[PDB]
Amino acid sequence: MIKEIYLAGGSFWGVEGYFRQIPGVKETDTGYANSDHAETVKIVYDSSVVSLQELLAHYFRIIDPTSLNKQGNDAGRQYRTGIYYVDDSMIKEINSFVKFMQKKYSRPIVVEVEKLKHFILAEDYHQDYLQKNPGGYCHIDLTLALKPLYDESKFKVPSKEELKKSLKPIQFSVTQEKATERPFTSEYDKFDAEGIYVDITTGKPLFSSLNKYDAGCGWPSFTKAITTQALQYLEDKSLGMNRTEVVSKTGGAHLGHVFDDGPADAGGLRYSINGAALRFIPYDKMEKEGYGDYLPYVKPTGNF
Amino acid sequence: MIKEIYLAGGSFWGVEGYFRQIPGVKETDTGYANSDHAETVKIVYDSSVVSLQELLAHYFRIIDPTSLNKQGNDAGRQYRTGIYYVDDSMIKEINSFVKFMQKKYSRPIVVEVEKLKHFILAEDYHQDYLQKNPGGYCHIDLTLALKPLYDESKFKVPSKEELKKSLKPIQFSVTQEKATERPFTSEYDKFDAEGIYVDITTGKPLFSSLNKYDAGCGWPSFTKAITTQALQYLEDKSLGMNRTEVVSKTGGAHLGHVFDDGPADAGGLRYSINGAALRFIPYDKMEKEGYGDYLPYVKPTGN
Repeated sequence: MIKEIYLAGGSFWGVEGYFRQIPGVKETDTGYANSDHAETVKIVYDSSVVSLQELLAHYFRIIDPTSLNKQGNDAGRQYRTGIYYVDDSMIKEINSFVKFMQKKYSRPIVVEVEKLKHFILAEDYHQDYLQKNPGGYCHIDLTLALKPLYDESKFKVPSKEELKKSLKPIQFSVTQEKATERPFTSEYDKFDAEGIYVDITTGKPLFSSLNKYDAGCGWPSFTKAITTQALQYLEDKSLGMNRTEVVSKTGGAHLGHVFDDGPADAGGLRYSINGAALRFIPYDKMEKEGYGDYLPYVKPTGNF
Repeated sequence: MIKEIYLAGGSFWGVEGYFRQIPGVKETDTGYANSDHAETVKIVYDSSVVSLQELLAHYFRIIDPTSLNKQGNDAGRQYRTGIYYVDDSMIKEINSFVKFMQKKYSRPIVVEVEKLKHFILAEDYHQDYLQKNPGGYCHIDLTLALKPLYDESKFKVPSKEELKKSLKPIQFSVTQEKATERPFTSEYDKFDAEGIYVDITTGKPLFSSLNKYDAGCGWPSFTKAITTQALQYLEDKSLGMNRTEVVSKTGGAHLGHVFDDGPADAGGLRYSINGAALRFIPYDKMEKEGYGDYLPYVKPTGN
């Protein structure tokens, strides 16, 4: 579904410049929200591509959530940090994520969470400012939007030969030879436990149990990727058809195919992925195995 | 807020060609919805500009809601009429509007209302087909999108001199001389009855009571126009400020100004309109006075 969220993180020039580079974002607008108005960027996005969880993850990545009325050298009430909603269904998701982020800070997070009550659209001069004036001021490092959102230092790919002895034949065949496991053979087919599905070759998270559903086609099926940085798409005319191949962006390993016959309310996308290409990690064991940053993708309104 | 609705009304080439011309529509996509799929167009729109009511009004305008599995010369299950939702909050509005339209047809309406279950995006060939291929087939008259949605024959404009005898001085001043009534002086300021507000010079509907709220600035305030065909906007550098002037599209009469400090949940627009420029018509008398087509704009549910 198309959704919208309002984020105030300092000078909206950099904030818009960052989020405009993120997949799933369909429209950005700079303005003044909630006199002493905060500089805010309106974010219109497709939840089937990028989740609210990832958007808030990006948001906290480019701000100091412990700083009051000041981001970088820009000080004042117009630079206060805040997350403003127009959709009341987002309230528990937003609150849970802030509580989630608090666990990473000794100092109390001062990002305000309020219902958007006014949003005054800025002049065309301020709209796509850094696009019109590339030499413009920008505290945020815009190149970060094209860089990993999470620590991927541990998700490096082994060579061809390590994988051949480490993986089972079906695992190597699927990931390294674009093979396809036979339907209903994977343990992850009829499976609904809470947790994340990880790249069996690199350990990088690819899918969440929250997006998993029964397509009845015999393969693990998902409505979306866990992040916008997980997958890459390739034209595939194999077997005399026209299909899109799904591959790990980091790994490069073959995962499966993505179709357009998924549940329409979830975006209409069906990610058909071989179970052999995935390693399931239970929610309870996620934090201990180093996947603490991916908890909100499993439980958007989870207890933190 | 940005919202989306799915409409199946025959060959999606014409359906998309029509709705792409309607203000508030931000994105259109042709595809196959709910094997036996119906030809459907995905409509992404801004509810602050165009309401679901107007969109459904346009939809019924370009289709035969009594015809089963056939629109024009296109026959088959892929041409069946239907309205598909992904937002459950729209269900009662859609159902109410279909019941509303039934009163205009002797034969039963066969347009199906279902929750969207699948939507398969059509190839780029079928996307903006009539835009790429202007000689393409199209049952719908696309010029209708640039023509009045409702009968505007009774909304004729008098010349200045008739209005000079018909209107009160303050009504003439506001509408014909761009004057501004003093704050809190209009009866429509503190006013909350259900109905529509029409152009005092033409009788054409401009605003709905459902979109009315108290801005506390002393003037009748609205979050949006009743239709996309009601208002026209003009740059106004009056009084050394930067403002947008609101004028009747049909009349041309001055109504007021539109600001961006409105309630954000309603779209963030504040339409500040002089009460002197408006004539209020109660919901109970709307149908009797010939405004039966504008009922869903007041009461989206219940019809």
